[PDB]
Amino acid sequence: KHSSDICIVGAGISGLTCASHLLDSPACRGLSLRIFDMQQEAGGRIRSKMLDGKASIELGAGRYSPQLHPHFQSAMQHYSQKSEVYPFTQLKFKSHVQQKLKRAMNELSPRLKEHGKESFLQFVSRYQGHDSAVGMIRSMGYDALFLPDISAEMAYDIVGKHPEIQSVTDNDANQWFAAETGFAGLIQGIKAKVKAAGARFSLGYRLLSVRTDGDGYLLQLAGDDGWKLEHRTRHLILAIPPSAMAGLNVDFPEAWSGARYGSLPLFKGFLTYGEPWWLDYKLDDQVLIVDNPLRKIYFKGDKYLFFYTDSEMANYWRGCVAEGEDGYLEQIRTHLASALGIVRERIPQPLAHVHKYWAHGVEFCRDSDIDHPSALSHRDSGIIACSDAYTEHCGWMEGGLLSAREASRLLLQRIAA
Amino acid sequence: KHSSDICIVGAGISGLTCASHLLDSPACRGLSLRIFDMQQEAGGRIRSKMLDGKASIELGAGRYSPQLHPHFQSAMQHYSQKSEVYPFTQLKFKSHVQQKLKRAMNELSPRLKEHGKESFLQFVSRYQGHDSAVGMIRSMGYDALFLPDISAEMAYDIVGKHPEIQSVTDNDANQWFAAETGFAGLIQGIKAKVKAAGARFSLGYRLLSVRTDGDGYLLQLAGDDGWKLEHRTRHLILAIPPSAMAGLNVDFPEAWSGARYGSLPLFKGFLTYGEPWWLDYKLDDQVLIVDNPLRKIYFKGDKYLFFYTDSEMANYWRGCVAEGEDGYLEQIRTHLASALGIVRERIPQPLAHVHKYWAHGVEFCRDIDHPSALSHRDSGIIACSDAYTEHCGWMEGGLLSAREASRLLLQRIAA
Ligand SMILES: Cc1cc2nc3c(=O)[nH]c(=O)nc-3n(C[C@H](O)[C@H](O)[C@H](O)COP(=O)(O)OP(=O)(O)OC[C@H]3O[C@@H](n4cnc5c(N)ncnc54)[C@H](O)[C@@H]3O)c2cc1C
Ligand SMILES: Cc1cc2nc3c(=O)[nH]c(=O)nc-3n(C[C@H](O)[C@H](O)[C@H](O)COP(=O)(O)OP(=O)(O)OC[C@H]3O[C@@H](n4cnc5c(N)ncnc54)[C@H](O)[C@@H]3O)c2cc1C
Ligand SMILES: N[C@@H](Cc1c[nH]c2cc(F)ccc12)C(=O)O
Ligand SMILES: N[C@@H](Cc1c[nH]c2cc(F)ccc12)C(=O)O
Ligand SMILES: [Mg+2]
Ligand SMILES: [Mg+2]
Repeated sequence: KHSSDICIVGAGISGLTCASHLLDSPACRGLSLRIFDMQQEAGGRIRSKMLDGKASIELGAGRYSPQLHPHFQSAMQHYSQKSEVYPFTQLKFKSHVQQKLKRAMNELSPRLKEHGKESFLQFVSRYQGHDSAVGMIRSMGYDALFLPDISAEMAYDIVGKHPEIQSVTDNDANQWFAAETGFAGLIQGIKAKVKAAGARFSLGYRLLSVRTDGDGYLLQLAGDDGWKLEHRTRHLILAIPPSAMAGLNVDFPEAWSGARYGSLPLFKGFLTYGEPWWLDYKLDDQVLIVDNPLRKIYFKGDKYLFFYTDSEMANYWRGCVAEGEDGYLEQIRTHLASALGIVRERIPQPLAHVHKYWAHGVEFCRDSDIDHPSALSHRDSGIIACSDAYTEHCGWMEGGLLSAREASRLLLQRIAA
Repeated sequence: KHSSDICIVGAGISGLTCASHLLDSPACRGLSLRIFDMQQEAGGRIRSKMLDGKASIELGAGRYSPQLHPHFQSAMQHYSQKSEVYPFTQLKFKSHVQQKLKRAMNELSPRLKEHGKESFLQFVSRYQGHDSAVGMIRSMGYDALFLPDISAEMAYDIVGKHPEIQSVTDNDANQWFAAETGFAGLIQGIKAKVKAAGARFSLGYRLLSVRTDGDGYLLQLAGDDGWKLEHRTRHLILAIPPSAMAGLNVDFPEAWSGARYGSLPLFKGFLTYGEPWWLDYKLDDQVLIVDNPLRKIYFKGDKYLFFYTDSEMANYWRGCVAEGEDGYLEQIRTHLASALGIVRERIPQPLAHVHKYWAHGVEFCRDIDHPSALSHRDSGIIACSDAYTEHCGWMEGGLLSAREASRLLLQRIAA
């Protein structure tokens, strides 16, 4: 009827890579593959848009590194997606604290054996006081570094893996790339190749409950026009992040692993101008990291600028945008002036602008060394979970590519046995 | 967030017209007004696309009559919206059964005084065979007429108010019009007036709960990107349909009125082609009502064709799409061939195609001592909808209900 052998819920890069693997193995010749996604287009947190029509921007995932993301780089190669160089790898304008930051971290490196499981701010508060730790951490631009569930070990890692601040650790030799046409180009390639292998896509449907009926599973979905729908399937991968797994009858996270999980919100806003005015200030391809709310300001060539924030500072912008769009634009203009040491009259007004708020932008495992495998399995019901958070690269596309490969392994095992 | 004096939840023609009647008023001078809608664009069940860059199509409301719907044509003239003759007012290619229509319907009409509360299929199967009543009703193309909820008296009014079949009950006097640019032109016109007069819009936000708090109310809303949000207002209109009303925590329909409410699903599917092939059949600006699942088939000049079903048939099609767009387009093209009396291989395949399904397309009145807008027994929230009027299911109903709810809300402002 309305049934399938294998069903993947989730059409981000995790899901579509689980689809890509299964299709090639001849363990799946003549088997039926259905992919469901709650949105109307695949990608998940990869989301490329044409702004004004003149340029290509990344509302979600933006950059990758061949050092840290070789499986992603191989993917971009395999689908003939052309990469470009990502300029935002040094701060031209290192302030006094950003100066001190570099040395100030090679030196507490030892004490991470002793107290490295403290919070990152608890940790640094011992070098100088609370008030110097904050100035140091603020100066790095990523507010998540102030959370309590961010260990001081997790923190030395995060800054080593971000292009704008990597120079502060011994990860300063990592190259970074973005997509020419945008990562959605990769997503389309995988989609198209999975489609021609005969997987069937039902985009715009959202899973609500799962129950076992004997040899298989029985899914309750609700389309986005209200249409309820049910689907009998023999094998199921839930290619969706932990935050999404919480909202079902699958007893998550208890039936799946020992871990608890968390997430942070992220906010990006982009602005386009008539004239590229930041060229006078020699600013194309530069990143300021500031103490004001924009926190990280980027000038892409002569094309546009954008900023990028997280945690409390992402909620703050999602609040401001809710209070109407003209006060949001006027706060941006104010803070662009502070970062450039000028007065707001010399900042034009924009033509166009877009913004994106991700409630659960990065999801991450809260327990280090609890022995976390790439994909999870429901101990009772035998469902496979698959997400970047279940990996060493929580919060990276690479973590999706690796959870998917494991997740497609444990599936095939369930078939051939 | 912050607050507002007046809050309207809903940006269809009801809510947008409420906003209009209020900002027109001198009693609202100075007062702040906030509008919320869960969709990103205003309109509700008015949606106009412009598909294949060559024509404006209507995925919801598509026609009005100056005779049946006077306020709507006033609103059309009021906002300087051009109209055009709606072509589909008769059947050029009737079958055998749909001339027995006018002569059996206008002959079974004296019997309506004795069996008025009876459902329509019970009725017309008393004065003809059952399989002869199933052939006669289904010849009219609206599958809502096979339902116990809809009575034999409430059925003669649907037949005379719809332009494809109104000939069947002496009402060809009525004329039918569509918008030249589609009805979103109206919706944009009102919207610009209400924005120019200082109301602040918040689209993409969806109301989940209300709670009173003295002189005013506190509303829980959720953005479509997850962003939860809290808003306090002093006066509040819920300009949403009753299906939406039941989805909240506000004792509906109990604390509001002694009426029940149902709904019917609707489905429309549009198809555009490289060459306008149906001309070779003299089918342009024509409509065929057919037995097969397409039910009502429309040919817009030489630009596109579409088909329009309701009730179960609407659910037939929604299910078909759900099992893949390929099963659906080949289904359409099979039934298209059976309707024209030709082979499948002569129906070309379409370039572009769009469709919409309305889980609650029409919301109607279960009853008749009925006011045009509801008030809460206790809290004073006002509900506004086409479903509370003599015109259950027309844009006209939303205009009438809007007027009513403005006046109740102004009475609650003054005095
Ligand atoms: C602002 C931002 C910037 C980023 N920058 C980078 C970067 O530069 N480099 C990098 O490597 N990573 C980056 N990431 C992270 C990267 O985007 C993700 O890790 C990767 O896209 C996740 O792949 P995924 O398939 O596991 O998750 P997702 O993309 O979240 O896929 C989830 C999919 O499942 C669907 N879905 C969910 N739930 C349900 C349900 N209950 N029923 C049905 N369907 C459902 C969703 O619609 C979604 O399509 C960034 C993320 C954000 C938010
Ligand atoms: C297929 C179809 C064809 C039609 N053809 C015609 C025709 O030819 N002539 C005619 O007169 N009428 C026609 N109609 C009916 C016409 O569209 C409606 O009568 C009218 O548009 C409804 O107006 P409304 O403003 O009361 O509500 P709606 O148009 O339903 O708007 C309700 C609004 O409330 C919003 N909403 C709901 N719930 C919530 C919540 N919890 N939080 C926030 N926001 C919310 C919705 O987004 C929506 O914008 C047709 C309808 C359909 C479905
Ligand atoms: N890597 C993403 C964001 C990100 C990934 N992991 C984390 C962890 C964190 F604490 C903040 C942001 C992030 C980016 O910047 O493009
Ligand atoms: N007949 C209208 C809408 C409508 C109003 N009431 C009803 C009842 C019904 F059974 C079908 C449609 C309708 C149309 O052209 O779409
Ligand atoms: Mg996925
Ligand atoms: Mg409305």
